[PDB]
Amino acid sequence: MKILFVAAGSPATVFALAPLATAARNAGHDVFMGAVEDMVPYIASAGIPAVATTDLPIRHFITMDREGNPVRMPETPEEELDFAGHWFGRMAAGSMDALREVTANWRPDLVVGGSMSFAAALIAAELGVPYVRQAWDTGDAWRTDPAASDELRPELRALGLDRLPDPALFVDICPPSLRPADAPPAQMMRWVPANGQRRLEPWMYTKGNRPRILVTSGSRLVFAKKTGFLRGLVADMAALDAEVVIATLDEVAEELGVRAGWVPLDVVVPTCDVVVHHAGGVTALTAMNAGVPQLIVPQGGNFVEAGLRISDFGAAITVDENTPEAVEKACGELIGNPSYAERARELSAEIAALPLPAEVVGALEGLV
Amino acid sequence: MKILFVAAGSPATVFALAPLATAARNAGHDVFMGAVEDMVPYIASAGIPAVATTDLPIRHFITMDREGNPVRMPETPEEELDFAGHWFGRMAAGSMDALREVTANWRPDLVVGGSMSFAAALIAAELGVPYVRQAWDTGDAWRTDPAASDELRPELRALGLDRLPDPALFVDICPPSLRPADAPPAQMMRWVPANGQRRLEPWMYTKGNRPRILVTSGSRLVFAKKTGFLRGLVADMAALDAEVVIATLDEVAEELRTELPGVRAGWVPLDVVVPTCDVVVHHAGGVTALTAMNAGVPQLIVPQGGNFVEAGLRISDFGAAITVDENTPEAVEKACGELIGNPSYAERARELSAEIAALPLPAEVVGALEGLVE
Ligand SMILES: Cc1cn([C@H]2C[C@H](O)[C@@H](COP(=O)(O)OP(=O)(O)O[C@@H]3C[C@@H](O)[C@H](O)[C@@H](C)C3)O2)c(=O)[nH]c1=O
Ligand SMILES: Cc1cn([C@H]2C[C@H](O)[C@@H](COP(=O)(O)OP(=O)(O)O[C@@H]3C[C@@H](O)[C@H](O)[C@@H](C)C3)O2)c(=O)[nH]c1=O
Ligand SMILES: [Mg+2]
Repeated sequence: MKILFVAAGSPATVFALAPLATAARNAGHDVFMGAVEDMVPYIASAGIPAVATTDLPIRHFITMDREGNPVRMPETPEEELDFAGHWFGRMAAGSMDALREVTANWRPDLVVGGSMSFAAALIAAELGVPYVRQAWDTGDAWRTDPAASDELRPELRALGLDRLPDPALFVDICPPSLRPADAPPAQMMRWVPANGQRRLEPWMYTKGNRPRILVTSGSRLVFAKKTGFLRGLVADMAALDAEVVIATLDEVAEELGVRAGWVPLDVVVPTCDVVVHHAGGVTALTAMNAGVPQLIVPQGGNFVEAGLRISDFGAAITVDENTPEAVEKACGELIGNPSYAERARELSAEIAALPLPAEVVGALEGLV
Repeated sequence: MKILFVAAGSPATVFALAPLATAARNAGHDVFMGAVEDMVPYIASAGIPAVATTDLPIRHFITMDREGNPVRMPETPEEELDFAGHWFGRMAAGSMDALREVTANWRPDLVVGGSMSFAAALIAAELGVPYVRQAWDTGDAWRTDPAASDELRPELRALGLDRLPDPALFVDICPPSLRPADAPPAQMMRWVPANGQRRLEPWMYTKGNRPRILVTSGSRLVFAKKTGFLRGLVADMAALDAEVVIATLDEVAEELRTELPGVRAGWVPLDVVVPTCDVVVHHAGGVTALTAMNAGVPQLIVPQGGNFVEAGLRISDFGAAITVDENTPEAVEKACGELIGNPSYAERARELSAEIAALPLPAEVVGALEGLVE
């Protein structure tokens, strides 16, 4: 069958859908994946036919409303959920014309979207084909839905809807120990990494004679360009008897004797003792899946609550970026206390026991 | 488990192994794929961790022997098999130092190689781990083995071997109707395309008001750079009531835009555009042949040497293709009209598509790889 995958505006959103898209292609299905123009090379470098959904970057949708007026940034975690629903809602609204042009010429039998790829819900409703919602992290996939429904009220009213339509199938990757009590029934799936690759050098897959700490701020150029966070973290680990690796975009690495640049996370994370990040859901999954403890230093966003569930489980520590010596103390505790790695290995075993993307293809086929 | 895939020196060799490598990664295995330095971006753009096996291109291995002496190019199809075994053998020999450095630090539990990725056979024997040979086209995977064994005699002697070791498992993609009578038993697999991708434009996935002819000379820059073949084919199709698309490397398309204006030339993901075509015209490329076969599209084979010529003749004898004895305007023009006009060719191509579709999925074949280390 013809399956249209809808990613968003960040490389992590392409990576989160690449296992199921490649599994469907491997089963003989005709698969296309859509994302913002800037993300098209990431889809192509995942080996999937790529279509552009809008020529605008995430920064356009984040900083301004539909009328082009400046949007104030969130000040609290409660504000973050509403703010995300709105900018993801705006990106979805800005993606409809290109998705209509593509699906008029190549009509999919099924549409698969990520957590906040709301244009997948809308185009599937317009086409009258089943809509599959795939969680792209261990956070609640529906966590920005009320604000997103409010943003997309004109598009939803045109379809005769009052809120975002419920998917025909919900595909979840959250391991049982991290799933909330109010989580809806789902087709579970084993998350597997599918991040951007590059020529491997021996240091990437071989551990050194010292503990290794990986530091990253994600794959979003608009947030990664704020090098202050990465320089701050590197400065806070100076006293530790540890090798520090900065995993960041190559163009950001240019501005930064510390190793900085794109290092395929799935390859390097099993050689690390700690993974330090900005509260990025897919980096969080890479660490968990490899059974590696992680330090979460939240830089806003909407994964903060889900990252606190990993911390409460004991496979991570959530600290404040602006509490002196907190990053240093937490790194020492994650390397030195074996309980963090034991809980991370427990989460790795839970992920490994979930249905394979190859088996989940059968659930997509059952819908049509 | 840790699985090392070994591609060769051409993008098509990376594409031929990418479905099984991604299926193994999708099953939770740790997968690395090796190829010549020039092919490393193709592995990475297939979403697979990439290691370089040698810094030398296929041109180095094709034109010079180990002592640096010039190698004369073959003339006959019998000569082609021996020429290929010797140059693939040289590429394999030149790949051993880097594969030893990689596998000393990342020890695989299993090694999977393409049809003529002979370094996969040697590195697996050295490590003492099972070796999986995966056919990368419908041609006989073992067709260059005697000359390859001769070339790799120093490396094989060091392992106490007289010839290339037999794989622990042979994975074949050749549909039953095209398999020779002397083909060894195999784990069959459904071939799926996994070629280099691009931003899609509507013309790539939408057919026009006229029949569409795709023309290509493959993904090897050393052979694609010979633009004469592509220019020649387009000129031979001028009288036909059909649109012509040239699928070639972008750096080769740069030369064609100043030489042949008004014709579309450049990298088109073949899996996307081939179902919109009436005919696929190629240089006798096995993976293009499979793309056409799988989409149920008739194909025109205009052999430019190589070792797929015999396997392409089997498709031609089955009736899902035509091979031309000479590259003349009259033969290319006639065979084209016959592939568009006579419905039997597409009927046969759809039969081969149904045979491929009935073979075990790459996801199921992962289980056969696991059974070898069990
Ligand atoms: C910089 C860098 C990144 N990556 C990959 C790893 C991971 O798959 C992705 C980074 O994503 P991450 O979860 O760190 O955050 P972000 O890129 O900001 O992605 C956003 C925010 C997440 O919280 C959310 O779960 C994503 C779906 C979108 O990119 C690499 O493999 N190597 C690198 O060097
Ligand atoms: C130029 C071009 C190529 N491709 C892909 C399609 C196909 O997967 C591959 C071309 O391989 P092909 O079978 O045409 O031949 P070649 O590139 O010369 O590959 C050699 C010779 C084959 O006979 C043998 O089967 C290959 C493994 C190696 O590259 C595209 O998707 N788009 C393009 O524009
Ligand atoms: Mg000899």
